[PDB]
Formats: sequence, C-alpha cells, structure tokens
Amino acid sequence: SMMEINNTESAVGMERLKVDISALTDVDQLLFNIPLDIQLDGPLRNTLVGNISRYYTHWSGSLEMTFMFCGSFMATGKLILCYTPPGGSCPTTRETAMLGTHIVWDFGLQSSVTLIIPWISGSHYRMFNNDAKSTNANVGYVTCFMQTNLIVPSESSDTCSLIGFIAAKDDFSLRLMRDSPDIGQLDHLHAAEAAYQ
Amino acid sequence: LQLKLGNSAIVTQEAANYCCAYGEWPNYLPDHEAVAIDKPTQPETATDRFYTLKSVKWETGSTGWWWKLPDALNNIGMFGQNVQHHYLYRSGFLIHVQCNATKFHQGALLVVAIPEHQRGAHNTNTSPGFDDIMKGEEGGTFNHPYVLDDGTSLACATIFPHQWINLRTNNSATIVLPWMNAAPMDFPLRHNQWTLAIIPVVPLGTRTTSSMVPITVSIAPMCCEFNGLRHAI
Amino acid sequence: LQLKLGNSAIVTQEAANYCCAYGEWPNYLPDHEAVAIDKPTQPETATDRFYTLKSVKWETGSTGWWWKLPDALNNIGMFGQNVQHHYLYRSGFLIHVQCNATKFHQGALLVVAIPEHQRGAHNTNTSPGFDDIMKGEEGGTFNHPYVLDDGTSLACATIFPHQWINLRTNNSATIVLPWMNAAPMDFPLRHNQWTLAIIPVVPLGTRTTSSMVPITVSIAPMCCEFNGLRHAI
Amino acid sequence: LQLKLGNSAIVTQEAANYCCAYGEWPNYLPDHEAVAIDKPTQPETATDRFYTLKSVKWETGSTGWWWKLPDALNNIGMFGQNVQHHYLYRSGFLIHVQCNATKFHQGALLVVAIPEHQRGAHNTNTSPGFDDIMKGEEGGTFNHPYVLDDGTSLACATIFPHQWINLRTNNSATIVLPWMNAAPMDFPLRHNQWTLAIIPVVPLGTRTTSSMVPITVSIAPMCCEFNGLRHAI
Amino acid sequence: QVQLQQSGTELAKPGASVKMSCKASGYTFTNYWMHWFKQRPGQGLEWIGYVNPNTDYTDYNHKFKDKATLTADKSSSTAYMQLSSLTSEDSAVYFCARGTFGNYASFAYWGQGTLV
Amino acid sequence: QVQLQQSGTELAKPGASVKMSCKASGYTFTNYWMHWFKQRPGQGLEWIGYVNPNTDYTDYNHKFKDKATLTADKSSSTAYMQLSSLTSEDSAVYFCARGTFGNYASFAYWGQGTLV
Amino acid sequence: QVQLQQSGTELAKPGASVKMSCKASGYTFTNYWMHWFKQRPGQGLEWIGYVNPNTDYTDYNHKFKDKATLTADKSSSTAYMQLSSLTSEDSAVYFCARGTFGNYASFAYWGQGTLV
Amino acid sequence: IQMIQSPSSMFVSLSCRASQDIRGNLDWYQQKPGGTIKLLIYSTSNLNSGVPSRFSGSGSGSDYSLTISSLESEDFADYYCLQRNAYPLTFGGGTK
Amino acid sequence: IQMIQSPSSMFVSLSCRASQDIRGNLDWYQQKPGGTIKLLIYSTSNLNSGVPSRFSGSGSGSDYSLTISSLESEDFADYYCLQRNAYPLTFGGGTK
Amino acid sequence: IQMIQSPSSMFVSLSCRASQDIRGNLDWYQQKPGGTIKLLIYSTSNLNSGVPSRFSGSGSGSDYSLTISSLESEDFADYYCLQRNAYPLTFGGGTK
Repeated sequence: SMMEINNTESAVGMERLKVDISALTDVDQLLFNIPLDIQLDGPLRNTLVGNISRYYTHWSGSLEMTFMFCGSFMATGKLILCYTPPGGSCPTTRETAMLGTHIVWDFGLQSSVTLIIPWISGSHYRMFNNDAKSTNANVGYVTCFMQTNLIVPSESSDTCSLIGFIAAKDDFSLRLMRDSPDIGQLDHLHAAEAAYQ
Repeated sequence: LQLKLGNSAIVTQEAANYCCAYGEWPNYLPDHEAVAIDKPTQPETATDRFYTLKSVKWETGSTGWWWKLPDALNNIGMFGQNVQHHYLYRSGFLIHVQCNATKFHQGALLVVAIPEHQRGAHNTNTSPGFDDIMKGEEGGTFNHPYVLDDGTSLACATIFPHQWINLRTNNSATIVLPWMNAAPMDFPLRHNQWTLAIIPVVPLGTRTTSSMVPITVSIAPMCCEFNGLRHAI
Repeated sequence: LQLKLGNSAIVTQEAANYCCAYGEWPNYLPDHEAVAIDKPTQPETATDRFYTLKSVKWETGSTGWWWKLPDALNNIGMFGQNVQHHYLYRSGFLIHVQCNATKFHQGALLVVAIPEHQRGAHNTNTSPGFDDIMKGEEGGTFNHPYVLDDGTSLACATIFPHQWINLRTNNSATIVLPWMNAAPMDFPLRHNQWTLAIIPVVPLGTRTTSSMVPITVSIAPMCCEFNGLRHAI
Repeated sequence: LQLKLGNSAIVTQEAANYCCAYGEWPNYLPDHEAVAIDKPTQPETATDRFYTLKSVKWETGSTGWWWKLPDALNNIGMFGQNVQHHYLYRSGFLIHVQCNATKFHQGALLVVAIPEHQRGAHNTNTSPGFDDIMKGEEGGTFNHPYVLDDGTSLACATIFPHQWINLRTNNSATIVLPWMNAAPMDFPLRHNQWTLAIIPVVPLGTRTTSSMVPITVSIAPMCCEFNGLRHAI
Repeated sequence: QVQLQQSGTELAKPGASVKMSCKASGYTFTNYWMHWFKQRPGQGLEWIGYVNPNTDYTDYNHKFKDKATLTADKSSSTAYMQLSSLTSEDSAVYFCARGTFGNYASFAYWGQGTLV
Repeated sequence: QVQLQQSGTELAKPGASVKMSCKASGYTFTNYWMHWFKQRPGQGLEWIGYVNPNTDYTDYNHKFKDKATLTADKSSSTAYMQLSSLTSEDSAVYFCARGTFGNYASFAYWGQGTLV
Repeated sequence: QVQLQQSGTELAKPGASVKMSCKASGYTFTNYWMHWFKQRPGQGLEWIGYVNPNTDYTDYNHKFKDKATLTADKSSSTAYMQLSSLTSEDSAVYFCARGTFGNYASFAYWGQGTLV
Repeated sequence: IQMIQSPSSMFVSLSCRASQDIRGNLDWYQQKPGGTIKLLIYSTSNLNSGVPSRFSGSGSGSDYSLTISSLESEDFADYYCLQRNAYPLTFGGGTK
Repeated sequence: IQMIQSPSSMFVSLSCRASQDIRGNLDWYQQKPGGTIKLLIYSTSNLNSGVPSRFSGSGSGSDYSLTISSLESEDFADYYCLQRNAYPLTFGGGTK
Repeated sequence: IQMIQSPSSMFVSLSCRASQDIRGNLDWYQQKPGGTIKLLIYSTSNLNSGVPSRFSGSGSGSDYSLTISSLESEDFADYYCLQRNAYPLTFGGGTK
C-alpha cells in the first residue's frame, strides 16, 4: 500500500504520493526521508499497516519497502538509499550517509527496488498520574540522495517521479486491542433517529 | 499471443498473466436445486466475444474512469439482449486493458476492480440518484479520486485485485473476476457487483503538448447462465 | 545482477566479467612467520563495502583522470581509520567503473590499472613534490595523456590489465587486483602500488553542447589484513 | 553471420534464409557426353567471390531497377575474363541485397528474379535495340513499373521467386538461382537467363527531405563451368 | 453526422457584455477541443483561443486575454464564450471549429457564424 | 576527376530567352543534385534552384519562379537552364555546383562561369 | 554552503584596464561554469560570457568580444575577468553566477556586485 | 510569427511565405460566399476526402504554394492558409 | 533573439513574449532593492525549493506569464525573465 | 532568413551572425580573383581535405566566426559563408 513521500507543506490532493526529480537538480541533494513511525503524523500515518495497528497497542515486527520509478524509457541516472539504525540521527550530506547501510540503485537496468527494514517496536506509555502522553522515540530513518544527474534525451520531458510502497512481513505481531481515534468523536448526522419515528 | 474467444479474437498482445481476482474461476453453479428450479439455460457459445468499448483519452489533466460491469453490457450485443426477457443471471468476467504510447512517454495507471462500490455525493445530505449511477457504456469520471468518491483512501486501494500499467515497462493488464455475491443468482437491471476503475497516479508528460495516449478496455463474460425461458408444460 | 559485499550493495548492473588482473586473487598471506610475527588481525567483515567516490564529469575537452589506490581510501570510512594506528597492511582491491549515457552519445574510454606508476614533471629538472602526488580522494588529471606523464606511450599501454568502455556497446568495466609488491606487507602512508587511470581516447560528441555523461568509480578492498594491536603481555 | 566464399567475405549480416528459387541448386552437369565433348574445364576456386556492385540511391520519386545477370558480370573480374575466349558456360548464382536505414524510415521493396524477361517498348512498333538491353554493370530503370515493361502486371509478379524487404522488420534478402535454360550450355554474350529486379511498392518518407537509404547488391556465380581450351592433340 | 449549430445574431450598446453558444451534436463531446475565431467584415480571420471540455483548461491569444472568457458544459453539450467591455471594433462574425482526436489544429467541422 | 565544363559566354537583346549548359564528366551523373547560382558583378551570390536528374524534380527560389526553368539530360550527361523575358538586370555570371551523395548542400565542385 | 564573494568596488580613468575576481567556496570548483553579467544602473542585465574551469574554454557575447577576457584558477578557486580600453559607458555593476552540473543556464547562486 | 500571401486578387499558383520554418504543417482553406468553409489540403500535400482532384500543393522549408489546373464557376472563392506549428496560430491574407 | 515584457511598471499577471519559439526554457527572477537575486520559477512552471507557493507560471509556445495571487510588502520588487534556449541568452525589461 | 557579415573589408577574425539559430550547418568559401572557388570549412569546425591547417572556425548557436593565424599573399581573397539549414539557402556579404 503506497505511502506519502512528498512530505512538504502545501501539497494538496494526490500530489503527495510522488516526488519530482527534474533535470535541473544539483548532485547530493536530499530528496526525502521517512521517519519509521506508525503512530505519528508522517508518510506512514495513512497506509494499510498504520490503520490496522491503531486498534492494537503494542506492535513489533519487520517491514519491507518497495520503490518504483515512473520515467520514460530513455532516461537514466543513479540514486542512493540509506537506512539509519534507531540510535543515530538522520544524515544530512551524501558522504556522511554513504558510511551507513546503503545501496546504489540506477534507473536504466531496473525500475523497482526492495529494501528490507529489520525490526521495529512501539507502545503508548501513559506512565504518570494525570492524563499525559509520552511519545515513543524515533526508530529508524530511510533517506535518499542524488548520486548523479538525471539524463534525458531532447524529446522526453525533463521531469520524472518516484512512488513508494510498504508492506509488513510475516512476523508482524499485535496485542492489547484499543479503540482508534481516526474519524473524530461525533458530528451532526442528518437523520440520526430514523429508527425511532 | 492472441485471445481467441468464440467469434472474435484480440490478437497480438504483449506477454500477460491471468491474475485471478482472489483465488477462483466462474465455476458454473455446482449444486442448487433449492433455488429457481427451472434449470438455467446456460448459453456458452453466443456470449463470450470480447465486447471492446470506446477508446478513452488520457491527457495531463485527466483524473480517472469507472465502469459498472453488469451495467456496461446491458445494451451491447448478445449479452445485452439476454438481459431483457431474463431476470436472473450468473457470470464472471475477463478484462483486458491496453494503452499504447511510444518510448518517449512516461506515466502510470492503477487498474483496480472494486466489489460493491457504493458511491457518495460530495458535501450534501442527499443520496445519489438513478442517473448518477446507471451511466452505461460511456462510464464515468472521478470527481475526487484521492478518496475514491466514498472517503476510503487511494493509498490503501491495493487491497482489491489490481495491476499496474507503467509505461516504462508494460502497457497491458488482465484481471479475471469470479462470481462475487451473497445470493447465488442476481438481478442485472438494478445491482452491479464489480466496478472497474482506472486511475492515473503519475500524470503523463512530454516535450510537446497534450499527447492523447488513447486507452482500450475489452470485457468478456466468462461462464454465463440465465433462467429458463422454455419449459415442457 | 548485484554486488552484495558486506554492508553495501551496488545493484542493477549490466552483464560484467571479473577479469582478474594477471592470474591471481588476494590469497591471505599463506606462510610468513619470519616477518612481523604478531599475527595479523585480518579484519574481514568491517572493511569490504564498495566505497563509492565522487562522480566526475566527462566533457568534450576533458583529458583523463588518475587515482592512487592506497591513497584514495586513507581518509574514508573504516579502511581510513585502520590506516592510522597500524603501519603494515596487505590487501587487494576490486574496481567497478560505470558511466551512463543515452543511445545518442558516442565515445570510448580506456580503464587501465598501472603498477608502480612513477610520475614525472614536464620540462624541468626537479622531482615532483609531496603535494603533486598525494592528491587524495579527488584524484588528479593528466597534463599530457599521450605519454602517460612519464614518457612511455599510450599506444603500448594495453600491456597492463585494462578494459574498454565503448558507449556503443557497453558502459561498465570491472578489474580485480591482487597484491603486487616485492615486500610481503607494505606501509600505507608513503607507498602506492596501483594507479587507476581512465583516459578518453575518442572524445564525445552530440548535436547539442557539452553533455556531461557523468562517471562513477567504486573501490572495495578484497582480502585485507593489518598488524596486531592486541598482545597478551 | 558471414558469407565466406573463396577470396572475399561479406560479413556481419542480419539473420537470413537460403530460399532456393524453385527447388534446386546448380548441380554441375550430371551426364551429357552427347554435347560439346571436350570436358568442361569447371573452374571452382577462382570465380566464386561476391562481386559487389555499385550502391544505388533510393529516393521518394524512384521507380525501380533491373540487372541482367550474365550481362552484369561480363566485364568484371575473373568471371569477366572467362566470358571472352570461351563460348559455352553453365552456372547458377547467389544474390544478396541489403539496404540500411535507421528506425525512423518506412518503406517496402520487392526483390524478384525473372526468368527470360523479354522487354517491350512503349507506344511504338519497333523492337528494342541492342543498346536498350545490354546496359551492363549500371543496370537500368523501369519506365512503367506497374506493367513490368511488357504488359504483365505487378500484382501477379509474386509467381516468380521473390522476397520482401520491409524496413520495419528486416533489411536483407537472399535468393539462390539454379540453371534455368532449355539447352544444357548457353552463350554468354547474347542470351541472358535471369533478370534481377527490385521495385519499391511503398515509397519512403521521413520528416526531413530525400534521405538516400542506399542499397547494395552482391552477386556470386555458384557452380560455374566452361568449355575446354586445352586438349592433347 | 457532425453539426455545429450556433445561436442567432445579436447586438449590444458599448460598455456591456454578451454571451454566445456553439451547440454540438453527432459525436462524443468530451474528446475534442473547441476553437473560436474572429473575422472582421472584409478581412482575414484571427484565432481567439480554445477550451478543453475534458479538463476545462483554456489557452487564449495574447490580444484577447482580457476580452473573452471560455467555458464548456458537458450535460447540455454546449460551448460558450462571453465577451466583456464591448467597443466599436468588436463588430465581427465569430466562428467555432472542432479539433481532432489527437490534439492537432486542423479543422474539418465549422459553425455558421454569429454577427455582433 | 570531377569536371564541370560550362559553355562560353553570350549576350542577348531584351525580350528574348537564352539557354546554357553545365556538362559534367568523371562521376555517375544520376546520383547528385545540380545547383545553379547567380552573381551580379561586384556583389554576393544567390541560389536559384536545383534539378534532381534521378527523378526530374526541381525546386526553385521564390524570386526566380517565373524566370528560369531547369532540365537535365541523362544520355548526354548535361544539365540545362533556360531563362525567359530578359531585362537589363540579368547581366551576371551563372554558376553550377554539385551536391553530395546524401542530399546535403555543401559544394566541393564548381563550374567556371558564363556571363550574360 | 555556496558563497560567491566578489571584490570591493574600484574606479579607473579612461584608456586603462581593470581586473576583478569572484572567489567561490563551498563546492567542487571544477564542475560548474562561471557566467558573468552586466547591469547598467537603472536598466536590465546583459550576458557577457562564461568560463569552463575544467577545460578553460570560453564563449563570449558578440558585443563583448574585444572588451573582456575570462580566465579561471584551480588552485586559489577564483574566476577572473579583465576589461580593456575603458570608456564612459563601462560604469556598471558586474555579477557572477553559477551554472548547473549538467551544463544548463539556470542560476541559483550569485555574487553581490562590483561597481566600476 | 507572421505569414504573408503574395497575390491580393486573382483574375493560378497561389504562394505564401512564412517568417520562420514550419516543417510542413500547413493547411489550405476556402470560403464560399454563402459562408461555408471546408479545407482542401492538409499537411501541405495531402488531399481532403471529398475534393476534386485538380488541387495540389507544393512543399519546401518556408515557401508553400497551391496549384490549380483548370478553373470553374464555383471554384471562385477566397483561399486562406494556416500554420499549426506553434501557438498562436495565424492565417494569411487571402486572394480573390 | 529579443524578448519584450509588456508592462513597464506595476501599481498582477506579468506576461512576456518572444521573437521565436523557445519550447519551455524560461526562468523568472526577482531582485530585492538591497541587491540580492534569487530565482522563482524554472522551466516555466516549476517552483524553486524555498518559495512561497502563491507564485505560478503559464505555458505556451511563445507567450509566457507569471501569476501572483496575493500581494505583500517585500513582494514589491522588479521581476525579470530569461530564455536559456540558444546562446546568447537574453533577459527582459522588467516591471515595477 | 538573412545572414549578415560584420566587416566589409579587411586590411583577421571574420564573424557572421544569423537571423535565427542554425545548429552548426555553416560552410566557409573563398573566391580567387581568377574565378575559382573552393570551400575551406564545412559543418562550422571541420577542415577540407587539402587546406593549409592555419584556418579554424568557431561555434555557437547563432554567431559563427573564422580564425586565421598567419597571413600570406594569395590568401588575399573575398570570403563567403552559407547556411544549409533550410531552403532557400543564403550566402553572406563577404569581406575584402
């Protein structure tokens, strides 16, 4: 189930599902990053794994991310895809991100890649006396830098796009069912007592 | 590389796979003598013909298309005549969607088939009328495709049987649809089980302006049967 | 079609061949207890990672590039930290050079690896300094590529292990380099065995102007080992 | 992917098939001691060489080309010298026609070989002279290609051995021609058995103007023999 | 059969606006662009702009950026064009043509014209 | 050796016509286009048109549409050019050049010129 | 961080020459072209030319062929521009911009300007 | 872009230049005095389905022309041109 | 090639023509009165990374324009254009 | 299309502009006073087979030029240009 890569503001509609990589883009410029948080607002809030695991409290398992390139047939170039373990923070430059766990993916050979996320965990932690909320710490990141420039011919357009997917593996577990706040409490129903009269 | 089904034959495709929606075929009503016991006529040779629809146009600003599958064939051909003077049917379908663009176009479609797609009107308290649903052969258009016109998001819409048309790699999709209904036989003029919907996620682009990239949809009823119109006495 | 070596993996290449320079692999020091008898630590899991360098630009007027292989990795990553606080090493390398251009570009490269490339200054009687040789990660540039900056011609430079990148046919090359030195273990901060050098023989051309055709070099130490830093008493 | 025949070799073709005209090869005169009983010299190593002709130009307004096969080789090479000082020959041929255009050209040729093509003059009562028939290496040009210059139509001209060069699919044709004559041995300076003729049915087109699309014809005598010039007494 | 039926003629005092219509029947309306033209009486013609009834994107000529607006209705199968701030030089005949399936500008079907 | 031998000079009273020739020898005549030029005495040159002797299609400059005609003979291997309705401003030197095998206009072989 | 630091302002009597500098820091200098601009005070701007510090090929505007020369230093990471035969109309502000990795002319980083 | 058509009236080769090159991409229209318009030539050489075959068009880089062999009574109508190369698309002046 | 920009001063759709066709390939710049320049639109429709999203550009063959929805105090600056199609590359006149 | 050549006489960089872009596609000719013409540069940078190697040509989008290093006696001749991009093909004015 696809996620919302384009995490910038003022992206309204179904323009949130894609990032453009124009010909006039300088090297080593960060395209996106995904904070691997289900319960928090980000690219993984409104997916299929992030709506079933609202009803449950504790989750722990491994994931599986898949990207896909939607450019023309002629266009080439390379990217680089890092994974940050839950200890360290998000890298900002390409050179400090290459020393992590990376793969160097190009465009001409394949148009889809697969990136196994090893392990996540989470809870809700209402630990005090009053009604307080303690957010879980930020586990993991997946960030992407531009290795070389995009190369298109004189006939194709100079803008391409990416689409990202996500799916849990077969050891994703859930426990202690609760109720999800996703809709909102209650609003005006137009005929709220059809049954009574 | 051709699909010779009965009278017609869609020839010269690209390599394709019969991804069965879920895990089943039509099956021909294995055993129900408890219901409508006039044995179904079961026509087989005179319905299976790949009724190709009109070609639709894909421009940059386009937003989506939808067809109701027992409704798109009520007025077309030999299946269209058997909908009148019969009131029970039972059939599964086969869908072949094929667009055609050169090696300088770029884009992506999502060909999804939705069981029991109850639509919804935007920003009013009135249910949709008879004319906003029974559009016919021409189909329709999504007004708000991000929520599939009923509030359920498009990001989770891959839970249904679906394939991708990515113009870099392929230009074809094929879905086989079984009989998805609670009742054993249904009424064709007022209920629509499936809803074929194709939605461009990544819009197209080229150096010049508004290339058409026309698309073709072809539908064929698989294992159809109807009530009995001929009885002894 | 991927080179998964340890932590990183250069994925999705074109078909390629491990043309071993000469006829051998790294080999791991078969038997020398007569020299430096503190057994080599031999790190294996934390050095082999395809340190990709910066992408270089190939224009019409470009003339060549060179890297010194134990020098290009002295300040990069886990191999770069083991060069400090160790004074003996022993390793072979693996090089993967890959450029990417469309089907309208034309050109040819010569990817050659030169053992013990002693350079020379043009038109003076002074030997090259420390700063003209230890350039680092950025590498260098041939001033006179026809004589390889030491008088020996380029026409005979195919006696070394080499491959061709001809943009009509392929866009990739792969050389495996063994331990080429007289001494069994060497000093990394002042001696450089190999010298990777790529030289465009036929310059590029297109209808428009100065297409970049960026190139990528990726280096990975094969079977590395160092002196012992931990001893009993 | 090469045709090494004797001294020369046309290399690097596309995949091709030896479609034998009718059902036979040259055969070398199985048994005739009743005629011209000085045993034929039968030269074999010094005639079979793929004499390539001049490249011809295919423009939009072009209309066709024809060669007379024992006549096109009377003044060329070692076969051309054996036509003088011999008066009987017996040979079959091999023809390889290959044009070359890019993936943006479109067109179609008909490569046909016509046995005993007696021509005809348009709108006069005078038979064609010696100079309108014995053109030589340069060949000729159809004035009215729709009737093949003798009244018999082009629509029925596929009864002869023929192949198609369709620039969408292939760019090569190959015909093998046996000895087609009533007499066992014939006279080379005044009779011409076959007549190779190529006719563009669909003319070419491109966005720019008059692309040449040059064509190449290559002819090689297969199993040739002549009279005896050396006798005992 | 493709027919492009326009409205009858009308006139207006200066300082006002006016709206016309080019009703089309005989084909699928949402596939073809609807171009609009202008001919002063006794001279050549001039391109005003088009409307894309599949998307409602319009593209105007630079002279007619502030004068005319272009809309398109799907239900009634009718394309409209509304002028604004009429002057003395707006007295002309106005046409409507049809594009092609592939978005090319070669016009095979036309209207009859409407004087102002 | 490629040679382009033109005729000697000639002159004519106004109201008449004249015909010249550019005989070529040393190559295959039916493969190359035959371009014709005009130079007023003391000024630059000007393209008149060409003839395609493989097909006898001609393409003229727009100024010289009614003045000159262009033919080509295969047997005598000679290209002709005939003027019409001579005036006072037709006094010039006229050239003939040769194209390329692929139909490009870059001229490597030339005539000597013929005054009018 | 990409910074394009130019020198301070200076002035000169006519008949002389002058040289300026646009020192760049924060990126790899030998990958990007270095374009130079001219703005008369109160008017629009004008392209002078660029220098390719990977190759030292320069391409000038046709108006500024004889006025300005363009060099580039790799060691000090500094691009220079020297005028010649100064007149009264050379009093302007001169800029320096940076190209792109692929050789396109869209400028995202700029200098501050230097009066003459 | 501007296109000019050299004859202003006709009393039969009607030529029109162009400011730039247009690479084909030119149509020929005709207007009956009743007010009906139909095209004659599209893409500078082809003929419309339903025209008398005496019309023909020439081709070049920038200077195109129409050729009519024989004349007729209701052939008498003003003829226009059109470039569809780049928006805004412009007609010509017209003849007759 | 010459480019003209039709309004000379502004007191909010700023259009600029071109002598030829430029096939996209147009950028929009802005100059603060302090002396700083940064671009706003590149390739005639896209937005720079770090601009308020009220700016937008139109597209055609030869006549391009900028669209601003709402105004602001430090929005007041002279706006330039640029064609990068063929060297020599030329700006426009500017507004405001 | 019109091409202008900026020096009218020479007493050694001979430049010529163009009305449009020509994308290479320019030749340099020379005319001896006896009346013989042979070309020098084809496709704006290459040299003809049989020329002294002191000649060289520059390249741009629309402004091309010839460069001569040293002079000579029979080097003195009027030099022309030619664009072969689109018909009708036009020369230039010439120098010297």
